[PDB]
Amino acid sequence: MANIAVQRIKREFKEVLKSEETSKNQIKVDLVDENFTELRGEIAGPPDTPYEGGRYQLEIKIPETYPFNPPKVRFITKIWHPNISSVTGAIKLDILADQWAAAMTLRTVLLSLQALLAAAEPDDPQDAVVANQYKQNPEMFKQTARLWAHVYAGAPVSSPEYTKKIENLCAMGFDRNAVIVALSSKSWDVETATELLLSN
Amino acid sequence: MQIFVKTLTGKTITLEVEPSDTIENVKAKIQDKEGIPPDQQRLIFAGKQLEDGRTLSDYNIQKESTLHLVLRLRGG
Repeated sequence: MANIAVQRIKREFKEVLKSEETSKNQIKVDLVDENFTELRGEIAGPPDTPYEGGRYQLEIKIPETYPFNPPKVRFITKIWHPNISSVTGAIKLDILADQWAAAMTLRTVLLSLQALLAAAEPDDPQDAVVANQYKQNPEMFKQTARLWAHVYAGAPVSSPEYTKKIENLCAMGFDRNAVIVALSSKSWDVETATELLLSN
Repeated sequence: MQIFVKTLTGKTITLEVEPSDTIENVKAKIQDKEGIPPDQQRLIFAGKQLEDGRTLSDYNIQKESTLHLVLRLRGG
């Protein structure tokens, strides 16, 4: 890579390593290749959110034009959030698009993603189905996000009323992961979730 | 020719335009008058949103017609 990009990523990688937030296990970044062009990120779910106790891994690709264009970031760990695709992990956030500034760093990108988890913007969604659930039934969204944090991100056990519906459909012979996606997507309507599973 | 643009706040924007002016041109004139960036501008006439590349005469917009300005993009 160009020297300006190598120096920036080197500096920013070490800043994260020595940061207060890494020492409190809030954020982390690790190398994948050798030329600093792909990194692996990790953030903790913010406290007092459904993601609390979960850890989320991030795919980070540094462009040849860095620092004048943002890193491409994607959620490896599946998450239930209006601004992150529950299928691909793609992120809708302005600093990763038009509001990137060259002064931004890996550290502030990681901290900004943690802030996004704590404060969704459902009117600028990446996942229309999740954003609709967030706005129409906040409590259902919260418990569903807690469930996904537990199942995919290592968070503590989620609510028992939702586990009951999961077991009912698993008792029908369906895969537990597909049952979770179907019930989450159908806002926990057992009948439409069953029909979706019966057509997979 | 003079047209009117109605806004959220009741304050009407008065513009001087030509029938051949494009919707993009109209949005540029609104930026000059009001400061609103064209990307945040949605123009409504005859119940439908007008697209930037077409002219006022294409939509049969004549003298003293009223357009509706809906303000939002901010699409992060």
